[PDB]
Amino acid sequence: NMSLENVAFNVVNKGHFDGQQGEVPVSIINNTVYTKVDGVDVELFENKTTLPVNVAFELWAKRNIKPVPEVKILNNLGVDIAANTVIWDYKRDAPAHISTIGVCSMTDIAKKPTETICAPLTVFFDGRVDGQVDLFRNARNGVLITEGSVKGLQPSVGPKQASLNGVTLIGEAVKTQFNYYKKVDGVVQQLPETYFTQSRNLQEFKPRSQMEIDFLELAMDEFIERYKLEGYAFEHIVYGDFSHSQLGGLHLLIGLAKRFKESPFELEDFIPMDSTVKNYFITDAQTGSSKCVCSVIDLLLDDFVEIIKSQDLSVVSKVVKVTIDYTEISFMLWCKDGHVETFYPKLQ
Amino acid sequence: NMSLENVAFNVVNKGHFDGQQGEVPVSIINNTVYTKVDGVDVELFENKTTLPVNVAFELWAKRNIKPVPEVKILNNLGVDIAANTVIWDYKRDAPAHISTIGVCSMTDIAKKPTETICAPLTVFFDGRVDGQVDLFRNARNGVLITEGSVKGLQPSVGPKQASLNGVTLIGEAVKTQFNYYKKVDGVVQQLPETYFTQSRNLQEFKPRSQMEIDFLELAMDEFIERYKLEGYAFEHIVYGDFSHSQLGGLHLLIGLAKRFKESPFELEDFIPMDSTVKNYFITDAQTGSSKCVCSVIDLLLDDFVEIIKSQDLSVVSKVVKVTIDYTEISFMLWCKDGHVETFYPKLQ
Amino acid sequence: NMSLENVAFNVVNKGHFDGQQGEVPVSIINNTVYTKVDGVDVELFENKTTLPVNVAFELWAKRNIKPVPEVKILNNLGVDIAANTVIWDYKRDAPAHISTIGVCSMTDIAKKPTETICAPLTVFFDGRVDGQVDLFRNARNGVLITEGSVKGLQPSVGPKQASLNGVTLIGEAVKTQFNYYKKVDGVVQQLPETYFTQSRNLQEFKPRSQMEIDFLELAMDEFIERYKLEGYAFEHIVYGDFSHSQLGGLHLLIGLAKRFKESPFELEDFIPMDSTVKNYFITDAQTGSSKCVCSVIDLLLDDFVEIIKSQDLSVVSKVVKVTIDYTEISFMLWCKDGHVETFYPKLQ
Amino acid sequence: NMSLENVAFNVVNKGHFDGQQGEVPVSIINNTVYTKVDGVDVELFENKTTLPVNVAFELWAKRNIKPVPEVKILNNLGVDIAANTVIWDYKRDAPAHISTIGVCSMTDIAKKPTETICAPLTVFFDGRVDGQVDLFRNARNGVLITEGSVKGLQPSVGPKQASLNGVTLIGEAVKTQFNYYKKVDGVVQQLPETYFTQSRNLQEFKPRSQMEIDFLELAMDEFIERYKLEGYAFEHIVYGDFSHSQLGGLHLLIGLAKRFKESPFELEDFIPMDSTVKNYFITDAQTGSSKCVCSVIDLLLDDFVEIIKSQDLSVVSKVVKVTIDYTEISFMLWCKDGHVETFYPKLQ
Amino acid sequence: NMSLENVAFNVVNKGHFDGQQGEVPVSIINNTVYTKVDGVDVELFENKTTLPVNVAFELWAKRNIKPVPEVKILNNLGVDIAANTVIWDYKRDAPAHISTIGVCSMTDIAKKPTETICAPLTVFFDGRVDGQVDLFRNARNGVLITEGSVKGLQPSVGPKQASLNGVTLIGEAVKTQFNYYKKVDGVVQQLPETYFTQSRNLQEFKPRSQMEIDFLELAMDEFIERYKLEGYAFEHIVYGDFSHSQLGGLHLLIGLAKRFKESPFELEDFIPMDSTVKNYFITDAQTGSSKCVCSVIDLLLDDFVEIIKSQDLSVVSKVVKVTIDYTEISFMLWCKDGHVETFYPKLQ
Ligand SMILES: O=c1ccn([C@@H]2O[C@H](COP(=O)(O)O)[C@@H](O)[C@H]2O)c(=O)[nH]1
Ligand SMILES: O=c1ccn([C@@H]2O[C@H](COP(=O)(O)O)[C@@H](O)[C@H]2O)c(=O)[nH]1
Ligand SMILES: O=c1ccn([C@@H]2O[C@H](COP(=O)(O)O)[C@@H](O)[C@H]2O)c(=O)[nH]1
Ligand SMILES: O=c1ccn([C@@H]2O[C@H](COP(=O)(O)O)[C@@H](O)[C@H]2O)c(=O)[nH]1
Ligand SMILES: O=c1ccn([C@@H]2O[C@H](COP(=O)(O)O)[C@@H](O)[C@H]2O)c(=O)[nH]1
Repeated sequence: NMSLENVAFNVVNKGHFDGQQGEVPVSIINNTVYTKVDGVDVELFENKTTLPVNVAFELWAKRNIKPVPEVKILNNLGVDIAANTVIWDYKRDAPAHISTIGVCSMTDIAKKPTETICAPLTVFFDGRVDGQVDLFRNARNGVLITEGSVKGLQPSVGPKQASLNGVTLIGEAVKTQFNYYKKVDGVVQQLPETYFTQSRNLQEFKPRSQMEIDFLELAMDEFIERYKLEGYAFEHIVYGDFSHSQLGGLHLLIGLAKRFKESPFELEDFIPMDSTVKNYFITDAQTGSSKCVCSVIDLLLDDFVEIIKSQDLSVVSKVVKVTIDYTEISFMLWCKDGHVETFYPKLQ
Repeated sequence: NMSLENVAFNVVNKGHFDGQQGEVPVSIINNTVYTKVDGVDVELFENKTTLPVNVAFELWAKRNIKPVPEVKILNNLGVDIAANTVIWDYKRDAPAHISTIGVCSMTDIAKKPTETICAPLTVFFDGRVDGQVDLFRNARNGVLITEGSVKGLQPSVGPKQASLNGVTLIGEAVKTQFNYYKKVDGVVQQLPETYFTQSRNLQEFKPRSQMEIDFLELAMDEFIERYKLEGYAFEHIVYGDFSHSQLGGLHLLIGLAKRFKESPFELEDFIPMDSTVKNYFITDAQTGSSKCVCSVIDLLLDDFVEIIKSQDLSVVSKVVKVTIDYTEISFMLWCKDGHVETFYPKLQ
Repeated sequence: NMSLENVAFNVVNKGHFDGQQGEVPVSIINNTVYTKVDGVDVELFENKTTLPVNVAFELWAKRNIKPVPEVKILNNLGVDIAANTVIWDYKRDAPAHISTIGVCSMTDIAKKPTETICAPLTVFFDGRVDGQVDLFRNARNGVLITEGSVKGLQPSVGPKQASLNGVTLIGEAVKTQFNYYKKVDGVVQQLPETYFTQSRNLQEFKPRSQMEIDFLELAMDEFIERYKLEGYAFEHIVYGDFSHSQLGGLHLLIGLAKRFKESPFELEDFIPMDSTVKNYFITDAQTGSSKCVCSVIDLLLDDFVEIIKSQDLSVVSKVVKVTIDYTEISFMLWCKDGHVETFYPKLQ
Repeated sequence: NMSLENVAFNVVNKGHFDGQQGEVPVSIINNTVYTKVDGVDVELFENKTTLPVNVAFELWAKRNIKPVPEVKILNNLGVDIAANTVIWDYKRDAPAHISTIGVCSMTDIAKKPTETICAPLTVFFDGRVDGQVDLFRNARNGVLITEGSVKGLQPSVGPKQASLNGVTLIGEAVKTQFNYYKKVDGVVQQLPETYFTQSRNLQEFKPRSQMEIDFLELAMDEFIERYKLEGYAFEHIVYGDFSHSQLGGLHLLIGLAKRFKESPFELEDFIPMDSTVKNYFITDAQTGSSKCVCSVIDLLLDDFVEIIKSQDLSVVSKVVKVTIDYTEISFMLWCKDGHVETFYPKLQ
Repeated sequence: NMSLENVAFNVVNKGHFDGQQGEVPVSIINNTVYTKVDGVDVELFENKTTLPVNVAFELWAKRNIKPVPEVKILNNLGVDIAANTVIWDYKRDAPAHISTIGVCSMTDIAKKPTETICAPLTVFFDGRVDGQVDLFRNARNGVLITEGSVKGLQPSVGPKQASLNGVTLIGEAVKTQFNYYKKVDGVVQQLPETYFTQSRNLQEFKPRSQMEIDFLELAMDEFIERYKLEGYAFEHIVYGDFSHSQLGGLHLLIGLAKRFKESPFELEDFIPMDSTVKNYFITDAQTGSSKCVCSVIDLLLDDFVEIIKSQDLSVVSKVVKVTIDYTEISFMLWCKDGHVETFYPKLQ
């Protein structure tokens, strides 16, 4: 007895779809789902997706409510579709994937990932669910996460954090650290050695190393002195330069965090999705310095220092590829006379 | 178990709601309901009501598919709601009544007409359905139709025609002639003597008496002579006067029918609902004669002749009351020197 | 360079997309596309699909404007997608296929049908377009039409009619008769022997054999006598029985055509798509006889006579399979004492 | 001269409907009302209700702007409709009641509450308005609030707080403490002895007793020691248990307030309306502990202590009914060996 | 190659329209623009204007991204339209002006401001753009801003602050202080001597003089003593009176700022646009004091003191006109016995 009214019954009574029997009366108006409570309509769901309102509602109700990989990781690994779950993209307020497998009769392309239609697609498999490791072994294309070893398969250790109901966190009551595995055209594929972004935000930014603690606490000249960063242009890249009409540098989230605590600024997120590199149209409220495309990455400051200090500074300009969140991020490196002028990640 | 997808299943497989088990995939977009058939969306219902699309869809699917009284009759008798059915108003493409009894969870005010909330409402009961005659005997306010006698109740003979799936017809394979009964505050009413409108349309107008055959076949002066109608202004009232910029008369549907077969004209139906008197903004294509409010009634011509020949003609102008379709219709009667000048029904 | 404004320019100047350079100003509102002509907005396209309005507009403008197979034929042959064209489904006012190849950036899954993603799909190829016969020879799954012989392939002769801009016709100035070929998993199929429906309509029904001329001209008993059809229940199946509240029979379009020219009736097309068998909720205006699901097929009368005269009549009821428009249509055959009682196609 | 343009004139000039004469030009687009100011459109109202945009606008403009009972109190007392005012529900951004009396021609069921249609409805009456106490005495069903005694009527003292323009507050410049009276089927009905919720929110939470001050200030073990709460499971019920994947307890708002000041968490309000018990899908950001249905009530901590300490702890599990905000709230009581395991309110 | 897809390419790649070549696929659904990124739709723009979605998107993408005059200044100077730019109104989330010149083919009334259609309109010209000073000299009606002197033209020094991407700021890395010039019917027009509002907001309010520092820091009686404000009713006008049900005074933003830091309140901005005087429906959360129309102006406190101390206090009531932001603001002045009772700006 699968139906719109049953999905709404579960939302009202269990907070999400829980397979319980029951029905409530529902009204659909434009892109919103309502239910009647004691004679009046109460909004249950406002559709912000490009799917029909009643379909989006069901996929949202059926969203995965355990820690799952952040969407940027799944995108970077080429995931097209999930096996028997919905990965909800809270940055876009929409399903991470257009089609489903065994979830919803309007969006399903199959009931099980073993069906031939799924073979060309990179299917996401969750080893925490019974049977899905074995489905991955039979799939032609897929990405698998597990909490432990899988016999014979060589793992890649994933990021420490995961997404739980749209909250990115490092789990203490739950496990958010997964092993990752990937298959392409029937062959298990070695995942590259990689850095991971830290998935923090401006307001609640917390340092995760003594170097980041020092960066937030010390003055610019003292931090650069203590960590021996002369000639690496941190004044520009990390602290940002607000003296000209065009804003200089400011490409590390921690540097935005330091500035924000002292002086507010505006960030227009003109491509609002989850991605390893984020691009903002930034306007500094105190000075009027601004920049249309300011690429910002949230690396651990120790990792960025490691990355920049390993570069050859003898070329005027080159593109440097660094593996981050399993993808190749291009950095622009500008040097003059053996010193860095700038070093910044580019719009993906 | 009631459900949007089950309603759609019945529409696709049975043509309407038939209580069958099953489900089909449904999409709701732009006030329209779609179902997926072999990978593509097929429109099942476009909402033209002021109700939510999924609610209107369910009421439409649950519409009564037997011959039922035309909505104008039910309105004239003061019907507020129907017992355990939906009277679909095909002139408005919407339910004839705002609420339901035992039909739909979003619109129901009760499951049975015996509930207290129904006592003050005038409930429509259908004697063809088992138990409904006795429900009428117990109800405080109600209208009852039957096909035959009811013990201890005097009937009022209704019109010959009824509505079947939006087609108004005099039934030959099905009975469309009902007895009518009405109760107000527990008291059986004596319904008034009444004429009935004939519910015909322009393009397929069919005469229903020898006088109407003669009207369509004969020239104007031949007809007026044969039925001795000199001095009743039929030339104006029934045939129409297209000689001046304002169109004179033309208040009987048969007169429009006669003109239409020879010469086309435009009728703007600016209040599009079912009613005993209809008002049109008429523009005559041949002459350019037009009129903003032309009230038009489809009485059998013999009945209209009886009415106008039964009036006193000694006063310049007065209001004449005629019970038609059980309601009192006001006509304006204008006379000069003992003859009719015009006689027309008024917008109710 | 593809563009909304360039699509509109072609529609305004060429009647459809013709690859011409230019732009016009465009407004998008209420699922409708407008263009500005001398200071006022003129509607160019109203979206009736479940796609975004600007995407539906582009696919409509790029529709195939040569004679093409009717959508029911393509559906019956399992076609999923078209090579480098859009088959517009005029019954649904929408694209016949969800995805495209080399047509439109929002809906394309590939630029050429040789890409790997197309291998499992049944691709429609048009031998009138240069190169497409050879694309079919290399494709894994496909349907091919041609106007003449293809070296080394046995053809299946298709119907006489095809669809040109939504008009189904037997071409006189253009060829509408195609050879058909089909491949499944790289293997050329032998297409089955099949009847074809005639794709006619009620108001303009034209007989296509002497038997059909006789059916329309002669009275019922004269016709049944002349073609010796006693005992095949044509009175019920083809002519229809309007004597009871439920309408009996009336399963052949020619029988509806004959009734319609004498007496009007209403057909509610409750699944409005192109299909070999059509299902209507029918209400006869003269009698009030009606039926919720009346399955109707337009076979040449001679073909229907051959089919029913080729059945064993010794069992009360059974399912009869008839290949029509390349698909297996199930008919219900009911018999009594060695004669037909009824014989009707089922909702597919 | 009541009209859309006059309602907008009052909104623009007086901040709400004030019965002033005048008109401004208005544009309606989708669900939004605009007015022209110096050549450009300015948004006056965005419709979030299920009513037509222009109707919702008028009811909003006509909202009651004096302190009124919170909607949860009116709901708990069975109020269906208000006499000659609109109680705006700021939690739902919509009218608290679907119909009106003497407010708006699209929603009125009557002009005065004495009309027979209002007799079955529980009408809300405001003794601050001239004549409404006497209307309550004549009403068959109703709820009355006053600021002082009504002769012969036995009062119930209401909550200290009321809602003023969506701000819940205990009035100092205005009176927010009302006497309550209720009638059912013509008979005055004794309102039950009741606790009241405190209607506070997480961010601005202020303690209202020394015990609440101590709870916010002291550590868990010290507070439980000082107020002798051993064996009543406050560690679970009030402080919450974040050590397992499922979040334990956390059912009092003050406990959420204490946690929030130290560590943020996410509350999905999946039924967003005013109610005595609120239910949240909660995710703790620090630990990853979460729970789909966490029922939360804002009682004065002294009241909850009084409630739980009066319970019999000798049964493994029972349902305990407590009157709160005039309604029966069900609590689940789990005990083991004479101590509380948990005690929590259930989803209404 | 100007098109919807090209506008979207620029937004995605450059943060705004930058005249770059390229295209991305775009979906329009209701009032929102999406683009496809790696198989899924990402929202680029939600239309809150009364223009068609695709037009509003292009004007937004083409918005001026240098410091520009606040919209209230342009409105006060009678500006109808801008020369070859779009002034985006971030308070209304819409273009400041309905038509354009050389921006967008759907909204342009001309390509250049020299065209005859522009002569009756007050065109905004930006002396920072090559050629626009000379266009102003040739225009019949216009407003010009420059950073420096224009030969022979007598300047008006504008406000210190300007709007950069919706951020109002006094520029340090950029110039926000302009000279202003205006022409009416071909004649340069002397701009009046004027005060300027300070364009601050409640949360981030920063004092801009020692008097404002003292007002925020000192107690009411001490501030009034130090600055000799006895008899000017500052207790009412600036500090506000919260003792009665109607809120008294509170007409200077700095006084709202002082109250807000101590006790929160609600401001309903019922005409949400940029204007020299703002009007709020205010509800004080601590007391319940409220007022439907509370007019609030953000003058430097020193300027307001200068204004009020120059008034003649010998009349019971008069209207006082003060030039502010180049417009005449009407103040109500009430006096009794040579002292101010109140002095407040009126709804523009
Ligand atoms: O993808 C990009 C392109 C540019 N920039 C910023 O914009 C500046 C100027 O870019 P360009 O004009 O040299 O391309 C760069 O130095 C850098 O700060 C980014 O952050 N990301
Ligand atoms: O309800 C109305 C009012 C007017 N008329 C037509 O309009 C003419 C002029 O009406 P009046 O302008 O004299 O009211 C009438 O003679 C009659 O033909 C109607 O048909 N119905
Ligand atoms: O798919 C169907 C089912 C039924 N019928 C019509 O409805 C009658 C009654 O069907 P049933 O109620 O016996 O299934 C049949 O004899 C036939 O005329 C159809 O045309 N198509
Ligand atoms: O209406 C409900 C149901 C459950 N719970 C919480 O969920 C836990 C587990 O519920 P159940 O799985 O025992 O029903 C309860 O102990 C309680 O913390 C609520 O807060 N409210
Ligand atoms: O445009 C207006 C009108 C009134 N008021 C406030 O409302 C009070 C009462 O206004 P009235 O009822 O005297 O018009 C005024 O003293 C003033 O505080 C304003 O702020 N702005």
